[PDB]
Amino acid sequence: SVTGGARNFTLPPRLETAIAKGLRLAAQRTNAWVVTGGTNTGVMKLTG
Amino acid sequence: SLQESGIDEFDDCILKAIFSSQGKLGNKLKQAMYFDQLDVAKRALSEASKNGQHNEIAACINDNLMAAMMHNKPHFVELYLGFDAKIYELKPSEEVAKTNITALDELPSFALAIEELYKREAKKPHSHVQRLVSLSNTDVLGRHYRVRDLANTRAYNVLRMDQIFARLVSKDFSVNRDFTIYDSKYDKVPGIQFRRTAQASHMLFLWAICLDRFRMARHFWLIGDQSIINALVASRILERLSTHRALQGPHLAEERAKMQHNAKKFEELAVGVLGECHGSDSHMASEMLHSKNDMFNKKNAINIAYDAKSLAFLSHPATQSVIN
Amino acid sequence: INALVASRILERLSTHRALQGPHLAEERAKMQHNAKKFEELAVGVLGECHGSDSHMASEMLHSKNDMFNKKNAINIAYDAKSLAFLSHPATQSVIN
Amino acid sequence: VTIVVQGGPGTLGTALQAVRQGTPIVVVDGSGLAADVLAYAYNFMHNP
Amino acid sequence: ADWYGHLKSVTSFWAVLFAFFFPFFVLPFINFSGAHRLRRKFAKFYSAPYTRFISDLLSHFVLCVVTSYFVLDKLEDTISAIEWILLVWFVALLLEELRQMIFCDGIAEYISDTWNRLDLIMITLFFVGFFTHASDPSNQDSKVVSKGIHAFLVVVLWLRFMR
Amino acid sequence: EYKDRPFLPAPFILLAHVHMLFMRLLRLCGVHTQEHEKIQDDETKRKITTFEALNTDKFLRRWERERQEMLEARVKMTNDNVVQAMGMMDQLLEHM
Amino acid sequence: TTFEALNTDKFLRRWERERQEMLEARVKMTNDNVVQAMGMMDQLLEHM
Amino acid sequence: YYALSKNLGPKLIMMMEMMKDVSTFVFLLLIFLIGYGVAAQSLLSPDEDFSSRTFIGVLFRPYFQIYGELFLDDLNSEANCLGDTPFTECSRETVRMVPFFLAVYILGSNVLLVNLLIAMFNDTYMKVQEAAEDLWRKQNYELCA
Amino acid sequence: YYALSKNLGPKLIMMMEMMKDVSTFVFLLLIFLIGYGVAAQSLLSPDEDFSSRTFIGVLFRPYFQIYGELFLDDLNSEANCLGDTPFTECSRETVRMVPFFLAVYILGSNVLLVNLLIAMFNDTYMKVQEAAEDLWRKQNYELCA
Ligand SMILES: Nc1ncnc2c1ncn2[C@@H]1O[C@H](COP(=O)(O)OP(=O)(O)OC[C@H]2O[C@@H](O)[C@H](O)[C@@H]2O)[C@@H](O)[C@H]1O
Ligand SMILES: CC(C)CCC[C@@H](C)[C@H]1CC[C@H]2[C@@H]3CC=C4C[C@@H](O)CC[C@]4(C)[C@H]3CC[C@]12C
Ligand SMILES: CC(C)CCC[C@@H](C)[C@H]1CC[C@H]2[C@@H]3CC=C4C[C@@H](O)CC[C@]4(C)[C@H]3CC[C@]12C
Ligand SMILES: CC(C)CCC[C@@H](C)[C@H]1CC[C@H]2[C@@H]3CC=C4C[C@@H](O)CC[C@]4(C)[C@H]3CC[C@]12C
Ligand SMILES: CC(C)CCC[C@@H](C)[C@H]1CC[C@H]2[C@@H]3CC=C4C[C@@H](O)CC[C@]4(C)[C@H]3CC[C@]12C
Ligand SMILES: CC(C)CCC[C@@H](C)[C@H]1CC[C@H]2[C@@H]3CC=C4C[C@@H](O)CC[C@]4(C)[C@H]3CC[C@]12C
Ligand SMILES: CC(C)CCC[C@@H](C)[C@H]1CC[C@H]2[C@@H]3CC=C4C[C@@H](O)CC[C@]4(C)[C@H]3CC[C@]12C
Ligand SMILES: [Mg+2]
Repeated sequence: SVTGGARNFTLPPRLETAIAKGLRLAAQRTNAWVVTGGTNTGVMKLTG
Repeated sequence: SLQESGIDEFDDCILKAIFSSQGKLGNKLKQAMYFDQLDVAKRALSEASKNGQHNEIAACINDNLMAAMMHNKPHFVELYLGFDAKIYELKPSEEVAKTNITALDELPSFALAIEELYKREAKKPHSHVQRLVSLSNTDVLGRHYRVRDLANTRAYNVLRMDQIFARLVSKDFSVNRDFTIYDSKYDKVPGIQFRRTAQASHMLFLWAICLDRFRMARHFWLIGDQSIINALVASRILERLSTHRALQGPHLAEERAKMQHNAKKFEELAVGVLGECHGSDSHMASEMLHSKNDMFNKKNAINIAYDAKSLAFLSHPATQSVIN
Repeated sequence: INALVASRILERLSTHRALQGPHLAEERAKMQHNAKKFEELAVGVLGECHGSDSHMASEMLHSKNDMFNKKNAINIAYDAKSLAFLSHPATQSVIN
Repeated sequence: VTIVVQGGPGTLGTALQAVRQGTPIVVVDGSGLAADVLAYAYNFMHNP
Repeated sequence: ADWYGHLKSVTSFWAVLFAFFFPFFVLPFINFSGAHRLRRKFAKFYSAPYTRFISDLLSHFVLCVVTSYFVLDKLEDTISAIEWILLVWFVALLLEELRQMIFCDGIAEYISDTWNRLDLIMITLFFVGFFTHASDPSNQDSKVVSKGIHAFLVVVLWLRFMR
Repeated sequence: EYKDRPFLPAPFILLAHVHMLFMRLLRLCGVHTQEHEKIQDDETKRKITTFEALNTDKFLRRWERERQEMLEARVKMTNDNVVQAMGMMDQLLEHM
Repeated sequence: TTFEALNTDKFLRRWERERQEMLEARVKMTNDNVVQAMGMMDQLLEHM
Repeated sequence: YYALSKNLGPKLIMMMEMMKDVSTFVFLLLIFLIGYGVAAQSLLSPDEDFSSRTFIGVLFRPYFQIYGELFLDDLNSEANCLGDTPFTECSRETVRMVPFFLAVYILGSNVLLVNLLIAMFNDTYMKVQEAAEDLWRKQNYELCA
Repeated sequence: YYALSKNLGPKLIMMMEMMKDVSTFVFLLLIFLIGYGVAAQSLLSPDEDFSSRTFIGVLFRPYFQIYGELFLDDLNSEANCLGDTPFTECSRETVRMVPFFLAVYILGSNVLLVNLLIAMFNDTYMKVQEAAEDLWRKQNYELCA
């Protein structure tokens, strides 16, 4: 399950690619069922 | 902490949050096998063995061996042995259909897991297993020159691959199996919990001599008995896998050179056990090299090594003491 | 003298007449390896004798031995058949 | 496993119903808004 | 996979040579990787480049054996039919070398190979030797000078046969 | 070389040239029957470039792990970590 | 068979001792024990 | 019966794996032989009918000219060139290239392909001689069996 | 008296340890010699009684045909075959295999066993030449003694 701020998401790109690389290797190695919020703003857009 | 820790500590903190939850120990060891943290899962099983729980471990580790054989982790199948692993009680993922055969109905439900591992091994593209079964030209029970839906869905059973390895050593192997041992009625005899893993480990050793996995074949060679004879059988099966007829192109050649390298490692292992037999009681080692084998048609191990074509086993001083 | 006697006894143990089969051959190669270690030790003590007082080392190599029938150590090394002791510069200084 | 990345009040509500229903959480410190609040609360309470 | 094509991997030298020499015995060999089945069988068998390589080998070996019997035997007072067959042959090799001239990546990419320089040498010396013999057929000395040019021809034919 | 050859041997390759000249006279000229061509998709080539970029990152992570598995970098990081351990040990003494 | 099993265990203990006597495993365990010594040294500073 | 001794026993297996490189040298040598044989038998005998004697003339002298026996007196008698110098005053001018092709042939064969066979026999003797004693102990077991 | 110099002194010990490989080449060569000698002396002279002249005929020409001297004019005079080509019009047809066996023999000996002796002499010169100066200093002591 990923939770976070929808419309107030503002991060640096290096930290965003670090969280995206860690979540990409975790979702690749885990084969997990990811539950986020359904909307297209912020970290649910990033996890999508 | 994101900027104050490494990039490879994030799988450790997700697996620490996985081990924070309690009650899901097979899926916790499955995500420990996916995240490849061996010492953390060793600390988890050591803390569970220290606390006194064993029944959740004995429920978990049979599916953990099955998933660790399916996903190719040798250090995990080295680790789960020694904690009452019980190799013969493995269960497959799916259920095998009825094929109306009396020999196939006597398989005690781990042979279908070996056939599921062979079907998962043959599902990769450009695999040598599927081309070797397609160039074998044999039946479902492994009889030569007898070439159906049964012969296609059950094309990778363990008795057919046993007949392929029995033709792959020589013309005089004649491998024997006894699947009527695996029953609840044969429990009062003492030593049979040796024998019910050991031949069973030999079957997984034949799956680990098919897929070029050295560490798992070394570990099932450690678990099973008759180590010199199975090492020379391993060198002969890898030396006939190194040519066969499908590994003849330029695109497989380093792969078949890898076959030669594994073959060399098992023949070094055969010399080393006989090196320990040259270390003490060499008259007993000379009685061992003169002893007849029931896995062949009553030939000793020097004739087995000559049918293996193994130069290092023939050049040992104990074998040359028997020859001299 | 005892190191060259050790190299000659291990060099005659390396053939003799009983160590002639194929089943002892690495064992007799082990004999050659030990023999080489003692002849290196003989060179090294003479290497210390080439380190200081080489005229005293030349008097040592000209000295007669009571453990043989009055022959010096270069004849003992020739009866040992030791190539490294004959190739030392102190022994070649006595020979030259 | 629930991962809190930055966040707001409803992210703290999903963290509250994650902890009150027994789901373990991962809070990434140094990321932003509510994750520094949750990391400051856990580092104040349990970190020695 | 571009070399074998639709032939999988298990073929010998003598298997594709016996299937080349007998097209009716190709069909029992199973199809590797009613009328359309057998036709697509000899279409995918004869569309492979390995069959084109064994066709050019065997055809250049039939050339070198036939020009060895041409050069070692005596020439006639008129033009023999084996010389007409070698003339029509080398015209077909001259149209093949002009076909490799236009369908290439360049003039220098064609001529940078040693074999294209050598095959031009043998086409040039065969036309010099045939025009030397056919300038005057009823003279012994023209047969002597033509067999002298044809000796260099059969030397560079055997030296092309190393390809 | 043998991808572009017309198959028919040397004596009969002139009949294949007459057939190639007939296809050059018919097709890519007047009264053409059919011309065949193939073009790759953009999403397939995007899958090729993202697969190439992911294999480039997997090769550079595997080559970084294999470059740290050499003996020279192991002796170098052992030397620098022992020097940093003496610096933290000097902080421990000064604290004692 | 019991003599063969005891010589198999004596060969694998002697081969494990000879595999730890190589230079590569010695440099590897020297590197990991120096990294574990820096971790225990960081625990000693934080304790100071 | 040479497999009892430790010297001659690997030399047999070395001689068989040298005979494979001999067959490789046969496949390299037959091109230069038959090419210089058809060219030299055409230049020595023009306007002559084909028989088995022409096939003896393309097999006999090329093969034996690479071992050192040059037949230049017999080639001078065969080409019917008269003089104190062996090729000046011949009847036909095309037989004066009969040494010249021969020059190229022995530069093809006597100094080139033979020294390639010394190089393959040096690599063949290295590939035998690093593993000779295992082959001798295997043949000692085959003598016992 | 060559043991004083540093060059020729190891070359003597190298020549003696090459003469052991010469005796190895004698034991490899005598099989092909005597086999081609009995076969060639049987094919050249049929219906002839055994004497010492037959033993000279099995020892003389096989030995000297491996050094380059091929006796094909003397074999053509011995087989009594008449012609411009040396073996076409013979009296008996079994003498036309007298080159052919010879072909196999020099492929047995002139290009095979001799190049095996270059390979053993290269390994013999390596086993001497890594330890030459100790043998020279030992022979300097034997000159002094
Ligand atoms: N899921 C949403 N999508 C879009 N807008 C939202 C959402 N949730 C809140 N908003 C509005 O957008 C503004 C931005 O708030 P943020 O702090 O960016 O998001 P947050 O309030 O933390 O919402 C948390 C929500 O997201 C999910 O991760 C989680 O399930 C939680 O419900 C807020 O004022 C809020 O009114
Ligand atoms: C580039 C090279 C290879 C060209 C090939 C050379 C050959 C084909 C040519 C070049 C010179 C020619 C020779 C020139 C002159 C004479 C003298 C004449 O009375 C008989 C023919 C003879 C002996 C010719 C034979 C053919 C010949 C040898
Ligand atoms: C590549 C090399 C080894 C070529 C092989 C040599 C063979 C093909 C040749 C070389 C010399 C030839 C022989 C030369 C002379 C004669 C005598 C004649 O009356 C019959 C043919 C016969 C007996 C020939 C047979 C074939 C022969 C042995
Ligand atoms: C690339 C290589 C092959 C070059 C070829 C060299 C050719 C062109 C040369 C080299 C030696 C030459 C021969 C040497 C001498 C004579 C004698 C003369 O009375 C007629 C020409 C003739 C017979 C020559 C013909 C041409 C010749 C064969
Ligand atoms: C393996 C090799 C070295 C074979 C050894 C060669 C020996 C056995 C042979 C080769 C040539 C032979 C000689 C050839 C010619 C003659 C002349 C004759 O009137 C008496 C015998 C005599 C003198 C022979 C003696 C034996 C001989 C020297
Ligand atoms: C498989 C191989 C080694 C078979 C051995 C071949 C030998 C034994 C045979 C095969 C062909 C035979 C030859 C065939 C024809 C003739 C012509 C005749 O007028 C005299 C005998 C002669 C010359 C024969 C001699 C023996 C011969 C050479
Ligand atoms: C395996 C190897 C030894 C094959 C042996 C080849 C044999 C069978 C061949 C090769 C050369 C042949 C000879 C070549 C030419 C002639 C001349 C002819 O008028 C009679 C047969 C005779 C004498 C042949 C007999 C058979 C022969 C010796
Ligand atoms: Mg071309």
